[PDB]
Amino acid sequence: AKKVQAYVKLQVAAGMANPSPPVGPALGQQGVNIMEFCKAFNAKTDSIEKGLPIPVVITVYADRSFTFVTKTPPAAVLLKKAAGIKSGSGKPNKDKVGKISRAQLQEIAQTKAADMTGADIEAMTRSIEGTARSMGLVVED
Amino acid sequence: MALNLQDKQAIVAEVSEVAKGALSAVVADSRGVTVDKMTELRKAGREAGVYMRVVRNTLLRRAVEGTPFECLKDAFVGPTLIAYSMEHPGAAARLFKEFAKANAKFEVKAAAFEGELIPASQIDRLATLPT
Amino acid sequence: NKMDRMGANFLKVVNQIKTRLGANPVPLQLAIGAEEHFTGVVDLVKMKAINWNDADQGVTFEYEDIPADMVELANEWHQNLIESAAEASEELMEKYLGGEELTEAEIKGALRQRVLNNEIILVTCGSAFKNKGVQAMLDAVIDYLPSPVDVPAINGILDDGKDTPAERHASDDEPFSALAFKIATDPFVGNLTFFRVYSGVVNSGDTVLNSVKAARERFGRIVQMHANKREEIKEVRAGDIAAAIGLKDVTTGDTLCDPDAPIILERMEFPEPVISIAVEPKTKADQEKMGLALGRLAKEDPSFRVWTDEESNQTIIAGMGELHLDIIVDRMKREFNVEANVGKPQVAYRETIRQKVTDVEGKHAKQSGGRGQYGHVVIDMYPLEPGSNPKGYEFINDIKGGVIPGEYIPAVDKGIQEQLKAGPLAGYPVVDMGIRLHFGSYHDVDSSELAFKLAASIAFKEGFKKAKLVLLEPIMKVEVETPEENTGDVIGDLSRRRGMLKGQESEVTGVKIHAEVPLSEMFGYATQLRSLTKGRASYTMEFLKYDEAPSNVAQAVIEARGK
Amino acid sequence: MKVRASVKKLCRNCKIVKRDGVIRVICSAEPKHKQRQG
RNA sequence: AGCCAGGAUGUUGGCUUAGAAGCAGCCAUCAUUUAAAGAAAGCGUAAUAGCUCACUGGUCGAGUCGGCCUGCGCGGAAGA
Ligand SMILES: [Mg+2]
Ligand SMILES: [Mg+2]
Ligand SMILES: [Mg+2]
Ligand SMILES: [Zn+2]
Repeated sequence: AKKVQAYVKLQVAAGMANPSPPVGPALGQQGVNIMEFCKAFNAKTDSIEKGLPIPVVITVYADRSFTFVTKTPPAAVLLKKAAGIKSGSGKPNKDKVGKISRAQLQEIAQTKAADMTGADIEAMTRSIEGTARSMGLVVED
Repeated sequence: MALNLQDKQAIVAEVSEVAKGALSAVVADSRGVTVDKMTELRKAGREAGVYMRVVRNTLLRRAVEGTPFECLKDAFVGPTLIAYSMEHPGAAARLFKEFAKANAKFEVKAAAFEGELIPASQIDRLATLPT
Repeated sequence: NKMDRMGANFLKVVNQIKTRLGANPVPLQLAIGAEEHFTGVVDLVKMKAINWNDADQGVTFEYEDIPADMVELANEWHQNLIESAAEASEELMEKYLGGEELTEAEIKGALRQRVLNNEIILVTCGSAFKNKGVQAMLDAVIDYLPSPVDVPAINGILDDGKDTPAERHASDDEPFSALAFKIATDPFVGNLTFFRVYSGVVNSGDTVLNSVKAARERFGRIVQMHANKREEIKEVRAGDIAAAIGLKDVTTGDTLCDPDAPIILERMEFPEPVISIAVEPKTKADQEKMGLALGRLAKEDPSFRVWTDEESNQTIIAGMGELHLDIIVDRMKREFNVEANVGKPQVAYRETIRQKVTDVEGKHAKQSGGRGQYGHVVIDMYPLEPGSNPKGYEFINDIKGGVIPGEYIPAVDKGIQEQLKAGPLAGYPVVDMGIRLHFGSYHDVDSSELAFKLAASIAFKEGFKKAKLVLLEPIMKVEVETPEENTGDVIGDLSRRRGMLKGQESEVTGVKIHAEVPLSEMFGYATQLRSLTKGRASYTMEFLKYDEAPSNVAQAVIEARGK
Repeated sequence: MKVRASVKKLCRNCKIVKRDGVIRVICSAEPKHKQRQG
């Protein structure tokens, strides 16, 4: 009925499904178990982030099931796997904050234009460009 | 910063885009959702165009002073919130469809999506030929 | 009970029972009037209102005509009682739907059946302080609660179990079987064993076999009980609860029976103590008397355990609560008199290298001409990682330069144990030290091992000072369950302490929180938890791997003694 | 309450009222911001 | 001023990487998505929901907002 209903950002981005152990016990309100942890996410966690950050929206349903139009492959992962240097803020004014170039932007544009779109496909491309450039350091290209 | 000069300017700066393009829209302020409405206005900006000025400075007197030069039905008070999405390739395009489909879901209310028509006498949509 | 107290409502309590515990409850006796004007109760079978008399202390009562103030809700719940009782057999429901009113006897028997299988609980109302309702509850105990032979027999295992090992019908003819449910303390004989004879007969002086431990016990003085008071009885029949004087070894939950009876009964589980305290008598040399008192009180109560941890001299007291544990100390003050004040347990720290590696060495000029020998060793200290092995001592033999005599080459690891075993820094053991011998010196005549162990010791000492290694605290894996309303408060309390957290898990009847907390902190955590959760949380300790912690006490335990 | 000789608005929900001439601070969020005399 | 309400779905941030959560530490990061998006306001700040930094649209009919100087007042100001 109500989409998600519990919005808690306490889930490791991509990798292992439902990585509660690292995430910490402070968001225990959500009723996730071993039933909704490997239903749909387990079978579609390949073409988004293979070793990179791709936060996922649970989209829990009050219809006693779990399924929705899940988010497309993250730009956070696009600009972290096409870069090489996975760094960013915190140490952005001291050293490399990651790489950002037109190639990563084109990759994310041709990749993350399925569901993570905005006021244009090129607007989601500018989203990936902001998620790659505003880290604090960008490759010159 | 809705000052006198900025209003007198943006009234014409928003009448121009709807007098050069297609009809615009308006969306009230009743109940917007976090993603259900935000990504619906996203898809609105996506399909309608990247030049639409979704802002609203549609005061009744400002409209009657600036916009009412042509298509004087716009001068009528827009007593609801407004989000304008014009359309490039013809009249009654995807933006009008999205506005008409938003009056009942995926937004608060679209104020019936009356729009701007150059004839201003055809209540029916631009499908006059039966074919 | 306490129907006299204000706010009293039978209906709300019934609904709370249904909603929370899980049982579906059938009202038996409703209540006439409010809290102050509690005249009595009305039964839903005889259709009589047993108003009790105020002048005498509830002994007499007067039956009335169940006035019209409650003549519609009473009928409704009486009908619900009939319908609920009819769910015991098809013969009840078939006549019930036939339009005829069932007789009271079959209603009572069908209810007794439903109580026997535990589908429903029968709720009676009354106020002991107002001397009302007690006779009716005892009456409903006779009418509805089960007698020993009103259920099938108890089961057991024989010779590691069987298809049907024991189905002992409670009777005066079958061989004796029982269970010692409770142990008590008598200062004059030294024990008091409470037993229920499930099936059999035993008498004064009769010998029995303690089936679980396979030994012989003589029943010296079987007695019956009236609270503290004791009344001698010659014999105990089946289904009777009695106390056995003359038992000196039987623990709580041990089957006592004649030979060729069930070896093990189902009573094999007890809870785990949560609160752990230390105690020390004011005069320190009353330790033997205190130890005897603790040993007796621990043998009688299986949930109170006394283990004296051998790192320190402290006696460790474990219990279900601070109340429990202080009743166990003032009781010692009053009976088997000893005076003792409780406190906090001490600290069992360890050590890990702070990622420092070198090739340190040690050397003493042991020669001096006359002595005849000397020793030197070149070692290499390193850590592995915090928690990969159970055997913290790691040693990969690699001696190349100056290879020592070949009869005790692998024997240069046990001599290193006497430094790693205990006490290098402030009397606390060390974990994860790795030694790796490359060079040294000797002479193959009689290279004294005990004075070669001095070189290794001074090498360890030098490695320690140059290493600047830091203390490691004990940190365990607590796991707590709680209703999904106190999650915030429990997690806030762990966060206020220097506690890590691990698992975002929600059960169906609560939430399982997992947290890593120190051992010097969280003393008396359970009572604070009960306070902040309305006494509805439990926890456990899994003794997981130690973790680093910034501690101002870590150096205060060695700067107390200085260098 | 507080009878300090210098009352101030410690947060955003404090209001300055002048009952009986005396300048008071009344806070409709947390009662620890209640002061008496200007 | 009063009322009809709207602030991300790349965003456990690219993050002190065991996230500290579209509003802990934190670096800074319009982040198109705008009647709005600050990666920080009081609620749970460790987190949702439902009131919401900020901001505006719709209503609604004449003034409103803060500072600076000055006069005269107010509290601070309780003794035999
Ligand atoms: Mg003055
Ligand atoms: Mg004065
Ligand atoms: Mg005074
Ligand atoms: Zn205040």
